[PDB]
Amino acid sequence: VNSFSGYLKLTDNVYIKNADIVEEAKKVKPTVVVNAANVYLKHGGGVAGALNKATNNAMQVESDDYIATNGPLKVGGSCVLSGHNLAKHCLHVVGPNVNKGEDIQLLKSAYENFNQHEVLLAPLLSAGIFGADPIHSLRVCVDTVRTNVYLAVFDKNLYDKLVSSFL
Ligand SMILES: C[C@]1(Nc2ncnc3[nH]c4cc(F)ccc4c23)C[C@@H](O)C1
Ligand SMILES: [Cl-]
Repeated sequence: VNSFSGYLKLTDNVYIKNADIVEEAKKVKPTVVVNAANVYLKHGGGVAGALNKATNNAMQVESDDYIATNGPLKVGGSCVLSGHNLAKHCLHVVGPNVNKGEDIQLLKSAYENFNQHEVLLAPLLSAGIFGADPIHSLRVCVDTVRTNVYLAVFDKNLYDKLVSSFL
């Protein structure tokens, strides 16, 4: 039993809700919140901009130190950093950005990072400003993640379409 509330159950391990991931993280304080990161951990917009704003820019300060030490992530890769006031940890995961021409096949590799964590609150990778089809992202999530994932979908219209079209 966990503290996530109001989710629709899609499969044995995947759950979905129309919610603002920022507000959901603040309420649940999950062990792991996933960020829709880029390789530079520049949290300017989309989910990343919203999460970083909610940390009062502390996420960005920590991220800049991480990059100065380690260099950029790989597309499809991840790193674990602090969750600040939102979660114990933040798993920064880089899905391919279609608006940059990146290989959509890397979306499966991106979701594989979730399997290193027993339970996660997450957005759909590569959705939103990353330009991929969210219906496809949900399919890859369900077919790749084996740990327990609670997906927050900000847009109500998109949420209803994801549910109604789910096979
Ligand atoms: C992939 C999508 N991104 C989000 N998913 C979950 N929670 C979110 N909160 C946000 C706050 C913001 F200021 C900007 C984007 C998001 C966002 C779902 C769809 O709407 C684009
Ligand atoms: Cl977005």
